[PDB]
Amino acid sequence: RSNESTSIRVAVEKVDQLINLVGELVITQSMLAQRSSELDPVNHGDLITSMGQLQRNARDLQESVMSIRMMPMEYVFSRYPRLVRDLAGKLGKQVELTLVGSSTELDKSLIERIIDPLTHLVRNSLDHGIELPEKRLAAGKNSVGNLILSAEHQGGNICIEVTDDGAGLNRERILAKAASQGLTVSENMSDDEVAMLIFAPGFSTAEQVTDVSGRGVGMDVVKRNIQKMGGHVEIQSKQGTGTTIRILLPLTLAILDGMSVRVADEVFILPLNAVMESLQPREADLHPLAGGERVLEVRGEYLPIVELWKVFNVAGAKTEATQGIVVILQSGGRRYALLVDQLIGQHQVVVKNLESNYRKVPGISAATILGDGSVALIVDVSALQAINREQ
Amino acid sequence: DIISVIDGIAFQTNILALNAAVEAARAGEQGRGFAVVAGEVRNLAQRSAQA
Amino acid sequence: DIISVIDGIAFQTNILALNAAVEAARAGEQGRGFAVVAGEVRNLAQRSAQA
Amino acid sequence: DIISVIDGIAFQTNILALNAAVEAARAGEQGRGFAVVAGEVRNLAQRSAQA
Amino acid sequence: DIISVIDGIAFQTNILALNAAVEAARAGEQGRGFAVVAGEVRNLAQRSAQA
Amino acid sequence: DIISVIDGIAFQTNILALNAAVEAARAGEQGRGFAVVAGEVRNLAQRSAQA
Amino acid sequence: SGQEFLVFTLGDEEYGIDILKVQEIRGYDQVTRIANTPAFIKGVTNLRGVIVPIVDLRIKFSQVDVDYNDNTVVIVLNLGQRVVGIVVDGVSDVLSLTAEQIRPAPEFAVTLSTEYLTGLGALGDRMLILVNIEKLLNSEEMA
Amino acid sequence: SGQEFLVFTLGDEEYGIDILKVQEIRGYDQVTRIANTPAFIKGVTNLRGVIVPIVDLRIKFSQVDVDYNDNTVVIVLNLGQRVVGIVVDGVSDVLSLTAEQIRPAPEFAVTLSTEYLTGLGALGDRMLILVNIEKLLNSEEMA
Repeated sequence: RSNESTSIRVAVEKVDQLINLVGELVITQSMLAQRSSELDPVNHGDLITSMGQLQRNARDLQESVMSIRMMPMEYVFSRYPRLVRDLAGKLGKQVELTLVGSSTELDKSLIERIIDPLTHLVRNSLDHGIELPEKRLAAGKNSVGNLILSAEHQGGNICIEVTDDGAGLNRERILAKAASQGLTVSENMSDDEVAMLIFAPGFSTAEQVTDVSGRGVGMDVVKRNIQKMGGHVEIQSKQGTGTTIRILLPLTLAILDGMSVRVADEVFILPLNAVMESLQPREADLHPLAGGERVLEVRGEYLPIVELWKVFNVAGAKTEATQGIVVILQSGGRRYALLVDQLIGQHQVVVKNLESNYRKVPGISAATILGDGSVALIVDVSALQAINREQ
Repeated sequence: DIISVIDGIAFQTNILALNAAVEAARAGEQGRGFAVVAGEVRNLAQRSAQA
Repeated sequence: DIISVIDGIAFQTNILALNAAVEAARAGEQGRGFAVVAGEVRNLAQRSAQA
Repeated sequence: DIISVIDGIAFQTNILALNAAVEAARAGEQGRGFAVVAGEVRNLAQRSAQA
Repeated sequence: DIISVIDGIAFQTNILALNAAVEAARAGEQGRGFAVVAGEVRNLAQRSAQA
Repeated sequence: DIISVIDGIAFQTNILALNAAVEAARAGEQGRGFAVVAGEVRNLAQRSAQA
Repeated sequence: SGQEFLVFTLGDEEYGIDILKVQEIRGYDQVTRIANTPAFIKGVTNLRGVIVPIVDLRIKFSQVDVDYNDNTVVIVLNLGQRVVGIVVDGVSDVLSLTAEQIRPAPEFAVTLSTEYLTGLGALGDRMLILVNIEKLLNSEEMA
Repeated sequence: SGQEFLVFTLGDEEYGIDILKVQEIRGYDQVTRIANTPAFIKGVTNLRGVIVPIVDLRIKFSQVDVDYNDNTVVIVLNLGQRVVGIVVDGVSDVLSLTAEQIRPAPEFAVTLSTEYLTGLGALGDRMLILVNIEKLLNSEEMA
C-alpha cells in the first residue's frame, strides 16, 4: 500500500474551456516576453526576471491541464484483443498480442480518432501480413505470431508504434502500383523507404482495400486524420522480416521555433527544425550551375543555392553570397541552401494564419508579429524545396 | 587601401563569428560555451571594423 | 611607474575575469551567478585601467 | 580625486572578488574553477589598492 | 625586434597556461596533474615575459 | 645575464610543458585538449629559447 | 574536512556564520520601514519578487560607536524557515575551521547569549566570534 | 588516434616507449654511486621518499661518448611494482603511432633486443625503435 486518492466527475466541456484560457495566456505572455527583450533592460529589469519564472509555470499548468485530460493507453489497447483473439480463431490462426508501455497516456480527443486507424492496421496484419501456422514453420518462422503495440511519451509529443512480425510489406509490389498512378520511384530506395509509398489514393497494405476491408479507411485516409491532428507517420518494414508503423501526435500547436532572418529592411522567419547549419561561403566553395544558378559545396556534396530575394523580388538584397549569409535547410530528406542578408537569432514566435483575411501565397506558410509591431513573414520550406528542382 | 582591406576582413570576421553563435545555439546545451565566445568574438570584429 | 603597474594589474584582472565568463558559458545555467560577478569585475577593470 | 576613485574601486573589486569565491566554495566540486580564478583576481585588488 | 617577439611569445604562453589551469581546476578531484603543470608553466611564462 | 636566465626559464618551461602531454595521454581522447595546448606551449618554449 | 564559515567585519569586532546558510552577497539596497519595529531592523527590500527583511547586525549587538559608508554590503541568507538578510560593513575571508579551532563561547558577558553563539573561530592573531544566525533570526523576539 | 608513445633521443638513434608508463621528466640530479652494480647503472636517488635507481641507457648499448652536461635529462618511470629512472640525452616529442605505422620486429638467430622490441614506428622516413619499457628493465641483462 503506497498511497490512494479519489476523483470527481468533471464535464469535458469545462476541461476544454481551460485549454482556451491557458491557450491565450501562453500566447499573450509570449508576445509580451518578446517586447521586454527588444526594449531597454532598465524599465524591464525585474520584468524579464519574473517572465522566466512565469514562462515555465505557464507551461507547467498547461501540461497539467492536458495530462488531466489524457487517459492511459491501456484503455485503447484493451480493444485490440477483441479483434486479435477473435479473428485469429475465426480464420484459423494463432496470434498473441503483446502490450508495451501501458503507463503512457493520450488526449481523449485523440483517442476518439486513432482507434479506427490503428484498428485497420491490425486487421490487415491478421489477413495479409501474418500467414497460417503451417506456412510459418515451413520458412523456419515460429507458428504463433507476435503483434506488438508499443507506446511512449516524447517531450511535447507522443510516439505510438505498431510492430509486426508477419510476412512483411512487399517491395516489388509497391513500386509497380506506385509508378502506375504517377509517383516518383526508383530502385535506390531501400526497403524502409518504399514502405512509405503505400499512402497513395485508395491503397493500403494490399491492393484490395474496399473489397477486403469493410470500412472505407486505408493508409490514405489514416494519414489524412493525422494531418488534422498535427502528427506524422513513419513505416520501417522489409520483406521476409516484419512490419512497423509509427504514428506521432503533438500536444500544443500554437508556437513555432524558428530563426528571424532579415533581407534588407523586410524581416522574415525560417523554421528551426529545417535549418541544419549556416556559414559564409567564399570563393573556395562556390561553383556555377546550369541556368545561371550556383551550388554550395558542403563536404563534397554540391547543394543547390536558392536566393531568397528572387522569390520575393527584394530590391537591394545581397546578390553575392560572399557578402550575405547562406543557411543550409532541409525538407523531405534532401538538403538545400538559402541565401539571406543578415541573421538575428532564435525566437519562439506565435503562428498566425494569413488565410483569415486573404489566402496562402507561394513561398509563405504563416506569419506573426515582432515586439515593435511589424509583421514577420514565415517562409515556407516546402515551397523552396521545389524551386531548386526546376533550376 | 589597407584600411579598406581591414574593413573587408573585419566584416567577414563579424559574419563568420556570427554564424558560430547561431550554430552554437542550434546544438542547445552542447553549445553554451561557444555562444558567449562567438558572441564576444563578433563584438571585437565590430569594434575593429568600426575603428 | 606605479600607474604603469596599475595599468598592467588592471589588464591582468580583465584576462582573469574574461576566463571566468567563458567558464560560466560552457557550464550553461549552472554559472549565471558567477557571470554577473565576473562581468561586474571586468567593468571595474576597465574603469581602473581607463582611470 | 581619481586615485580616491581607483582606491575605492580597488576595494570594491576585492569584495566582489571574494563574493565569487564564497559562492564558489559553497557550490562544491563544480565551483572549484571559479575559486582559483577568484583567488588570483582578489590578489590583484589588494595590489591595486596598495598601489 | 626579437625581444618584442619573445615578449609576445612569453605573453601568449601565460594565456595558454591560464586556460589550462582554469580547465584543470574547473571541476573534479582528478584536476591535479594538469593544475600543477599549468601553474608552473604559467609562473615561468610571467618570469620569462618580465625578463 | 638576463638572456642566460631566459634561456634557463625557457628550458624549464619545455620540461613542465613536456609533462603536460604525458598526463594528457592517460585520459586518451578526453585529454586531447591539453595535448594541443601542451604541444603549442612546448613549441613556444623552443621559439622563445632559440630566440 | 573542517566546517566552513563566512566571516565579516562590523567596525572593530569580527563575527562569522555558516556558509551553507548564506545564499549570495550584494551591495546595499533601499529598504522599507515597518510599522512599529525595533531599531536594529532597517526594513524590507524586494528580491526576485520575495520580501527579504534587512537586519543590521551591528545595531543588534548594541555597540557604542556606529558608522555608515557607501561600501555597505548585505549578505543574503536562506534559513530553513525564513529568508532574512544581514547587513555587514565588509566581508573578511572564507575559512574552514576545524574541530580544534572551534572553541566554546566565553564565560564572561558578551553581546549575544550562549544559545545565539556557536563558538569561537581561531585563525592566527584574529579571534572570530561564531554567531548562530539561524536561531538568532528565528528566535522568539523575531516572531 | 592510435597508441601514444614518448620518443627520446640518445645522441643519434631514437627509441620510443609507452608514454602512459612515464611518470615525470626531470633533470640529471645527484645520485649515489654504487660500485657493487655494473657500469650501466650510475646510482640511485631519493624521489618522493622512494629510492629510484637511475639507469644510463646510453652506456648499455655501448655508444661512442656519453655526456652529462645540462642537456642531459632524466625520465621518471612507473612500473607499478617499482619506480626506476633512466638517463636520456634529450626527449624529442610526443607522437601517436597507428597500426599501419607500427611495423613488426625483425628476425635473427639471436634474440638480441627482440625480447622487448614491440615494433618499429616506420613514420615514413623517420625511423622509430619502439622498445617495451617493462620488458627492457626486466630483461636478463637488467634483472
